[PDB]
Amino acid sequence: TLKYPIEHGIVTNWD
Amino acid sequence: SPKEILNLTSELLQKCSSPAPGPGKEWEEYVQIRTLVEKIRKKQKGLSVTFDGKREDYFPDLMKWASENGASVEGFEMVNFKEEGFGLRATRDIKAEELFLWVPRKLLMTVESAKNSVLGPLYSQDRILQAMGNIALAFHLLCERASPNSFWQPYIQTLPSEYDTPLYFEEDEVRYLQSTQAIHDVFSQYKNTARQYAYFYKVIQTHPHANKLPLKDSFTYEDYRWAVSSVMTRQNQIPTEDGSRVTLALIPLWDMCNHTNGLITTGYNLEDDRCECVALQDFRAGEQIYIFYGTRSNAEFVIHSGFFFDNNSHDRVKIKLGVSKSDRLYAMKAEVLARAGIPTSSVFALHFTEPPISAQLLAFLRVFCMTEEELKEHLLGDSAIDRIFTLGNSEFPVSWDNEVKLWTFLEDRASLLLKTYKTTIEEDKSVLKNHDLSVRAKMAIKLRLGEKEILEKAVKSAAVNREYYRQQMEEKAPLPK
Ligand SMILES: Nc1ncnc2c1ncn2[C@@H]1O[C@H](C[C@@H](N)CC[C@H](N)C(=O)O)[C@@H](O)[C@H]1O
Repeated sequence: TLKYPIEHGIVTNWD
Repeated sequence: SPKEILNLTSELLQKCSSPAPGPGKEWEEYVQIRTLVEKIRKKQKGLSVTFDGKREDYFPDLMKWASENGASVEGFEMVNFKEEGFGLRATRDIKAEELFLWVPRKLLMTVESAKNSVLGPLYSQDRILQAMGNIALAFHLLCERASPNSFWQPYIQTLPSEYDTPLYFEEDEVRYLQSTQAIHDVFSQYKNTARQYAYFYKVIQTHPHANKLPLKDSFTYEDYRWAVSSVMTRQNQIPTEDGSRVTLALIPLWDMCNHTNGLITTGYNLEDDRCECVALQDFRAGEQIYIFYGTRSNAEFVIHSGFFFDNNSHDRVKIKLGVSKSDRLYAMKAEVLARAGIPTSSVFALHFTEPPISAQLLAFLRVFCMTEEELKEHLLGDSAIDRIFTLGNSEFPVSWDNEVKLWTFLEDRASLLLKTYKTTIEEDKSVLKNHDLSVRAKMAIKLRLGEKEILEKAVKSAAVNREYYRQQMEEKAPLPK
């Protein structure tokens, strides 16, 4: 499969 | 006026640094913070930097800039679509799995590129910039946006000027989300963004490492709202050039692709040091080129990507569960969960696509409803670890009695959660059918409708499972394995 799949707009923590 | 903004931002920093006044007054706090942010925004001049041309006037420069640095620029065109906004449209037939889009690392905006920019000195001093790469990217965008000779100007000038994240909602549009799960994340997003703006506004004025930044002369709330919304709706995780770590990056050109259902077909090529996208499906000439963003929920799509996706097969709602310290079997249950790698209390998920619960939630619910005798069998003896190994497997129940108990509990809990909403499913559908609403209002109402529809389906699926395992118990069927 994809070794480094790229997630468009991956959710990060902003707290 | 400069001293007045200092007083308002200081008041905003203190109000947004206060602890939560309890969930019963979070709406009042939200409106209070909105009032101060809007007062600051009305006294500021919007975005510090605006461009004279239209958004589509700069797309040819994006293509020329990306082509000069080795990116794919043929086979597609930029089109302003009604549903999704601007996106890519094929100008030739593109077959599924064809590598049609690639973007070398030199074009990307990364935390590493932020560290080596004019933001460098301030980055090396501020602990929030060092710990939060997403916020670092936001200021990387702002500093380069206000730099006329920036290498990334062709990308920044083609970015949107506004978004549909909840930061842009009107008060009555957020009000639709009262009594839902999602509104608390909307509250947190607004409070965090307001606190961060006031924090960095004061930091930029007090830190000598920010004297060379254009933000020293102008840094409005509109700037920060646009910057964090640009990042949250478009940022990506990629490996470092070493390949040993992960970092956050904005990927020009490719991030113009809008979302449809499918699988992730975008990956980073470490040997050629570039982001590569293969066609998710066949795209005929004249059809929009879509990608699959990820298996995110509609709550995450609304709050962090600024849109609601009707065909979201990965939608889910949160459910908080934990073993009560008042339980007589608390110690044994917590130990079984510990040996299974499951915390004693956690936030689980209820999915719309069957099965409604994951293996981790199934294992928790099984232990949650175990008898003392069943807990002993998962703690002692040569088969205890084998029993732990199958806790998340639907085909290997602990007992028919344990299944009936856990599905009865889930049915009751999901039905109780449905009673905590201020509107019903039928009322939400009536509002969407009989009222004329903005895009942002529809997002909020569809979101609260989606939460209840997932809970309603979980009630039906748990009731069905309860009847299935009650039949096995009354028929005295042999337990599997
Ligand atoms: N399926 C969709 N339905 C509605 N809006 C979408 C959809 N997919 C993407 N979007 C929008 O596109 C944004 C993500 C962008 N990176 C994609 C290009 C964007 N449409 C633009 O004009 O720059 C999201 O925040 C949405 O506003």
